[PDB]
Amino acid sequence: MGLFDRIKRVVSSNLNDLVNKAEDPEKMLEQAILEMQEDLVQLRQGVAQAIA
Amino acid sequence: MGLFDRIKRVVSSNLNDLVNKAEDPEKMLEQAILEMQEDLVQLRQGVAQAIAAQKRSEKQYNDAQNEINKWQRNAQLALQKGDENLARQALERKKTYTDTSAALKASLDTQSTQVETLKRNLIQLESKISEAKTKKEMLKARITTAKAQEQLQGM
Amino acid sequence: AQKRSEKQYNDAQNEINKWQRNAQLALQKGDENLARQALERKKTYTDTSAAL
Amino acid sequence: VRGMNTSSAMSAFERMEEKVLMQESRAQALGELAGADLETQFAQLEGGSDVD
Amino acid sequence: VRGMNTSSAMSAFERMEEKVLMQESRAQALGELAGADLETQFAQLEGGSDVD
Amino acid sequence: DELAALKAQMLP
Repeated sequence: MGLFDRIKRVVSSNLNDLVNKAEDPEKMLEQAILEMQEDLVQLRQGVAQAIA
Repeated sequence: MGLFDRIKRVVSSNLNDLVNKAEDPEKMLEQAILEMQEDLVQLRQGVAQAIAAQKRSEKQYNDAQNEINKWQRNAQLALQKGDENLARQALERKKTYTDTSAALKASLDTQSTQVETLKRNLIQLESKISEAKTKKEMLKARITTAKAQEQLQGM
Repeated sequence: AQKRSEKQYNDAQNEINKWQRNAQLALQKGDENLARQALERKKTYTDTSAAL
Repeated sequence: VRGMNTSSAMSAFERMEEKVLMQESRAQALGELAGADLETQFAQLEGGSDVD
Repeated sequence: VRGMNTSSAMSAFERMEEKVLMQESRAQALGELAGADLETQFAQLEGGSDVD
Repeated sequence: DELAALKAQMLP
């Protein structure tokens, strides 16, 4: 029972540390921008295959 | 007897030390919000699978009906042909399929009711998470003011 | 935080107005189902706005 | 012809089962989006406009 | 539905209640201290009279 | 009740 309580505290501490460290508006958006474009390309390839 | 009582006291003391470290609301709240959404997604995925399973069952049921129709056509063809043997095979296939279809339909109806109940539950769950999200902003505002007061109090 | 809350409150009012427009549209449409969804949304939002 | 435990026959059956299951899974996710009133309402508005 | 301690919803509510009560109490205590210092309050009243 | 209100609005 004690371990479960400890895990929640550890998770909360880890989560709090994690959000602050990785929260950059410019960096996150750029990565996201690259990802959506890549996804679109994959979709386009599938469409091309269907066309083929 | 004494040892058991002592263990409970030790556990309580240990619990008190642990909660204080994780007492702050913001770290716990953010984790909880992430967790409920994940739980909802898992529930949704399970529901989707169940819905897909029902669709597959319906497709199978539809296929069985089509199969029965095909068998019926063969039976009709057999009569035109005049061969008794062809007709006999078709009849046996129709009876087993009908029984299977009836069982599937009954199962589907029970499943459908459960899905409808699940959908209603999902909507309620969706409403609850939104309310929680709104609460954090309200919680944040009061907390910030309290922190400011402590600094003011010292002066 | 207060400004954000005010913005959220303003957004909620705008959201309610949008919902009201949909409800008005539903009456013109003549479909009962569209109207029902709008009404539920308005009540919860009003309570939240009052609390805020 | 047999549809026996042959290597080619087994693969086709498994593949057939997977695609059908995938389509059903996709439909269920799609259905939730479809269920919402706003999506349905937009289509109705478009149809009236198209007729005019 | 169970709303057990392990579930996230139950945990959030208990922590929030303790924090909210404690925060409010601290603010109230600060106000009480201000009330105790009558001279400071008197000075503000004098300033208001001067402004008038 | 909402349905009844909607119905009332609909008649004019």
